[PDB]
Amino acid sequence: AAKIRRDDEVIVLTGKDKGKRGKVKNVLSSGKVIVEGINLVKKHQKPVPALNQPGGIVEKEAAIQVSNVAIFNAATGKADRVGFRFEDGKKVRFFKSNSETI
Amino acid sequence: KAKELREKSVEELNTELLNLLREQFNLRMQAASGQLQQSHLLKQVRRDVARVKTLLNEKAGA
Amino acid sequence: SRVCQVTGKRPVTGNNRSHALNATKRRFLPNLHSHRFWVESEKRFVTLRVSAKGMRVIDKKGIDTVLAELRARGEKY
Amino acid sequence: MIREERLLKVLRAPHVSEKASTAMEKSNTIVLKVAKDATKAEIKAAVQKLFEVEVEVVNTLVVKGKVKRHGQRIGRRSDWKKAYVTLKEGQNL
Amino acid sequence: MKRTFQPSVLKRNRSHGFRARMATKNGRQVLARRRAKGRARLTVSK
RNA sequence: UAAGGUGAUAUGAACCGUUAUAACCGGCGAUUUCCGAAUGGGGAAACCCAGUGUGUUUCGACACACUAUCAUUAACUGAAUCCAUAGGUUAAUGAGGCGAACCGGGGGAACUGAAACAUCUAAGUACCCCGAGGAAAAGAAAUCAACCGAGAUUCCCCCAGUAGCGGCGAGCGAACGGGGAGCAGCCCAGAGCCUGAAUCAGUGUGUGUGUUAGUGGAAGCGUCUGGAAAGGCGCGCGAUACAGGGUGACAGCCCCGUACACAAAAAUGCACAUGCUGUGAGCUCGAUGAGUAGGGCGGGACACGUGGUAUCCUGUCUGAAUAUGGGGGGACCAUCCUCCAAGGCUAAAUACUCCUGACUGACCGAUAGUGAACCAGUACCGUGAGGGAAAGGCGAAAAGAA
RNA sequence: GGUGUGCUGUGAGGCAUGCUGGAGGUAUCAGAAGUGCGAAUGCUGACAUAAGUAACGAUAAAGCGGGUGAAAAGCCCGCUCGCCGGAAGACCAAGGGUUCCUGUCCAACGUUAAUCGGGGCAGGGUGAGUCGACCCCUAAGGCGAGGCCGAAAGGCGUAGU
RNA sequence: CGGUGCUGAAGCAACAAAUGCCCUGCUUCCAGGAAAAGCCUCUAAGCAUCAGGUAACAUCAAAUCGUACCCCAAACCGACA
Ligand SMILES: [Mg+2]
Ligand SMILES: [Mg+2]
Ligand SMILES: [Mg+2]
Ligand SMILES: [Mg+2]
Ligand SMILES: [Mg+2]
Ligand SMILES: [Mg+2]
Ligand SMILES: [Mg+2]
Ligand SMILES: [Mg+2]
Ligand SMILES: [Mg+2]
Ligand SMILES: [Mg+2]
Ligand SMILES: [Mg+2]
Ligand SMILES: [Mg+2]
Ligand SMILES: [Mg+2]
Ligand SMILES: [Mg+2]
Ligand SMILES: [Mg+2]
Ligand SMILES: [Mg+2]
Ligand SMILES: [Mg+2]
Ligand SMILES: [Mg+2]
Ligand SMILES: [Mg+2]
Ligand SMILES: [Mg+2]
Ligand SMILES: [Mg+2]
Ligand SMILES: [Mg+2]
Ligand SMILES: [Mg+2]
Ligand SMILES: [Mg+2]
Ligand SMILES: [Mg+2]
Ligand SMILES: [Mg+2]
Ligand SMILES: [Mg+2]
Ligand SMILES: [Mg+2]
Ligand SMILES: [Mg+2]
Ligand SMILES: [Mg+2]
Ligand SMILES: [Mg+2]
Ligand SMILES: [Mg+2]
Ligand SMILES: [Mg+2]
Ligand SMILES: [Mg+2]
Ligand SMILES: [Mg+2]
Ligand SMILES: [Mg+2]
Ligand SMILES: [Mg+2]
Ligand SMILES: [Mg+2]
Repeated sequence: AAKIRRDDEVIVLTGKDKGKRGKVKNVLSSGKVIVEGINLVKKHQKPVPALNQPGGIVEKEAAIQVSNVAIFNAATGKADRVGFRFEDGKKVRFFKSNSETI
Repeated sequence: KAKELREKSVEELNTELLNLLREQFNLRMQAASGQLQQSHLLKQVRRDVARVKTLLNEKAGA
Repeated sequence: SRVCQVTGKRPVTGNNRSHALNATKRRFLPNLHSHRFWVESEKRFVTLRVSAKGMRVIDKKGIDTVLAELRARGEKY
Repeated sequence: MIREERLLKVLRAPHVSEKASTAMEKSNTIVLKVAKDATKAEIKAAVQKLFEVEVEVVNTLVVKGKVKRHGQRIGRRSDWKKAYVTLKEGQNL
Repeated sequence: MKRTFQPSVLKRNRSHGFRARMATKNGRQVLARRRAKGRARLTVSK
């Protein structure tokens, strides 16, 4: 019943990364997703003597609201909305624009 | 699990119950000594002990 | 307690009214007495704590009829 | 006897400490965390069966849990029973 | 000076303990009120 | 139902799962230590100590089950004392405790008002006690009426602050009758004939409709400002969906929903139908609630404070008639009218909300609103009953400062 | 909302605007009020004053050397001195409940400083046939099958416990 | 540098002496000084081969809970070291 799922190719609708595309790394329970290369932050990670891991300014992907991304319909090269229907006995997703099953 | 276990007799499950309990006891000693890296094994053996005792209590009634 | 075993009479509350009509709470106790009744059907004596009116009831309805109702109500004797 | 299913539950952990170590190498005594309701009879049978050694005598004591303070809230650790199990002279572990 | 509270856990339990409260109907109403209020400690105890 | 999961502070670790034995949600099961009515005995609640019977044996022991009281029924026993009875034992069934209000009953204040105060008021209130149910109680005329009639009970609006009661003070305060909500009538006190025929209950079955998880669910882009667009401007589209919430500022068309259309293996409510079991309908002829009605004395209840006081209840002492009879119509009598007490049962309209869901607010917005927006009946105070707080906001995102 | 300024009305007030603030506000005409505070020895919170004032809790008493340390009158070690010694020593019960021991830390707590502590954090520590409890037995007393009594609740009490 | 290890002489007599012990005694007085069990003994019912008792030896068992620390005290009762 989730429209945006892991490994989907989405395009960002709002924010500083508007218009950029990427793949959904993983979905968080709070209704946020992590899209690789999207919404990067510079975290000041401090060193830990356990593992002797040094500090440094690391760039990571920050979680983004799932309503701020839309699944990317490569057939039309635009964002699109997702619907649901049963093909044989299983629920599938399809693009709202051209009713093509994802 | 819980399906191969149902295909066993009452006396066979009792042997399987002791094996799990001995297995569970060994894990506690390893976990206490700090030699157990796979801590997830503790919950596993604890859950299937519950599965065995569930069937024994079921086969007792029928 | 002060309850007649035959009629069920029990203490009731009222007022003492003086001449100036001052009202103070009081009770009216029943005229209870322990009395041994000879039941001929059993050739035996049965003692009951009855009011004086209860004895009038017994000599009118008969002791056996009264004893039948006490069993019907569950009271022991 | 005592059922083995019961014996497989009374022993919890071997207590490790400085006093436990010297008791092992000076009096041939092991120190164990045992179940709260374990008796000296149960502890003796369990060690002789599970560790396959001969037990001389068992001494037990109940340890009272400390009252710690997590941040701003106060808590209390659980009480547990400690057993001093003396083995025969010619036994190892 | 000798103050008023001279503690003794035996007298404390015999006077305000749980079984003392459960003995009479008035003590049981005390427990009822404390359960209704939601007290964490009904009576004196360890 | 699903591609994500292993409750929260709260990361991490070790793992699980991804087309269906991950997880999650629901039905039904299983497990369910100890205390607590606590029920084997005891006890300073969460502990101590048993008894009996069994299954176990590695003779150290071990496992399980049972063992409270009272009530009713039954069986067997069984004194003084011949019979008997009391008593005793066993068995079966039931009960006990808790819970916010509402309900019936048993008891029942004072402050206060009267500008003091005793009758009176407050008030049959607060409170205590007992009992019960989803409601309870009441209820099928020994009722009213007025010479015309009505036709059980309960609740609402009138009647009416009237008639009355009242140190005739303070105050208390109807009924008749009318308009409404709701509407239902039956049984025993007894035989017979017919008979098991209406009816209800129990227990199945089937059908229908709920409830307990759910499924689908329309339609937008461009540009400007800006950290960010849902805003401005432009041009579109949906609407049985412009309830609402969220999303980096204010979104019908981003998300969750919403209108609408659907959905149950299993349990369960309600209806129906049907089966089983118990239950007995109909007719004729009889019967018609006695220490009762009434009375004396003392109280109480009726709006009615004993007054000229009817009516009702009864602690005490009495005591009828019994349908050729009896009750009532506000002292009482006569006449007339009307009803049939001393045996019961009975749905609805009414009262309430500890609790569950949905929705609403010219209700509050952190000294407010619950005492408690926060780990609050907590910290703290008290021997105890009991009392009882303070304390919300980084940011869009921790990007929480290497 | 806050904080200034200017203007304006007879007044309660109003308007405009700089700065702050960073998301709501609301004309007009009506409607409804938890509608206006300086007083109530008002209530709650905050902050003053006295004032860097009194006090630092027995007049048994300290001195020095060394150590540790960012820092030593107070800690550690040493040498003197002083005080208690029918206690200011040692040990139980009661009561408390981890205050015990080791490592570590010094914000707060300690009436000063603190490297120290009964303070914070972590770890450790309580071993019983003979000690105590439990157990057996009873005292005062409690409860109390039946029982007697009592409007109810309950009271008393036998066997017992 | 706190402590740890090893070794180890004499280890007697006299006198004094308790409010402690003998003493739950003795003496004396009036105000006349718990209970029950353990323990010893006696039989009834009953049991009489038995059972049971006494003695010896052997063997087994003795569970559970408390046990740190403070006590004219900075840890208990006094809001306080
Ligand atoms: Mg030993
Ligand atoms: Mg011990
Ligand atoms: Mg006392
Ligand atoms: Mg009991
Ligand atoms: Mg019990
Ligand atoms: Mg006889
Ligand atoms: Mg008065
Ligand atoms: Mg009066
Ligand atoms: Mg019910
Ligand atoms: Mg009724
Ligand atoms: Mg859906
Ligand atoms: Mg949609
Ligand atoms: Mg969005
Ligand atoms: Mg008249
Ligand atoms: Mg007529
Ligand atoms: Mg508040
Ligand atoms: Mg505020
Ligand atoms: Mg408050
Ligand atoms: Mg401004
Ligand atoms: Mg003010
Ligand atoms: Mg003023
Ligand atoms: Mg001041
Ligand atoms: Mg001065
Ligand atoms: Mg001065
Ligand atoms: Mg001074
Ligand atoms: Mg000082
Ligand atoms: Mg110095
Ligand atoms: Mg501490
Ligand atoms: Mg110390
Ligand atoms: Mg200081
Ligand atoms: Mg400390
Ligand atoms: Mg009794
Ligand atoms: Mg008694
Ligand atoms: Mg000790
Ligand atoms: Mg000690
Ligand atoms: Mg001491
Ligand atoms: Mg001392
Ligand atoms: Mg002192």
